[PDB]
Amino acid sequence: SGAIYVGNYRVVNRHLATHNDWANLVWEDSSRDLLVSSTTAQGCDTIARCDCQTGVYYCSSRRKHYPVSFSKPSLIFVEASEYYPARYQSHLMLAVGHSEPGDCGGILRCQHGVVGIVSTGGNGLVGFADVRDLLWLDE
Ligand SMILES: COc1cccc(Cl)c1CC(=O)N1C[C@H](C(N)=O)C[C@H](C(=O)NC2CC2)C1
Ligand SMILES: [Zn+2]
Repeated sequence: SGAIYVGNYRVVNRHLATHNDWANLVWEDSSRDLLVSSTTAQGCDTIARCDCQTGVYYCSSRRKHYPVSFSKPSLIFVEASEYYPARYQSHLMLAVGHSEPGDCGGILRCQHGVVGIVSTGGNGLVGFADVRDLLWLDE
């Protein structure tokens, strides 16, 4: 679990969105595993606007942050799950690192701010849903 709080927006994994997130829906994209809902309180985070390929992510299954090298946002085949059929997930960045299903929502950050959130993983891999292209989050 985990979310990004920027301005009056809350960004979460679409598969983990609550009834309240859907009741206050701003935007969602099943192909990216992202959902954005509106909030009444001002958010704590800054979004990176960069092309960094190194950063640090929080891994809740180890209670630790790990430094990673990650690929550029791209279309990656993701296996079938309880929430989605076998499909290509877009704007996904892969890295070598530990992750478990419950790590989804852990934030990936670089020196410029929030890059994305954990969305996929397996066998010593971790995938992050990019948010740097969502310029409207800053206004
Ligand atoms: C960090 O995730 C993992 C890490 C290690 C191994 C594995 Cl199988 C995962 C899990 C993974 O890849 N998905 C990705 C998927 C998607 N974004 O399309 C959403 C999936 C889902 O339905 N989760 C709910 C709790 C059961 C979980
Ligand atoms: Zn950066």
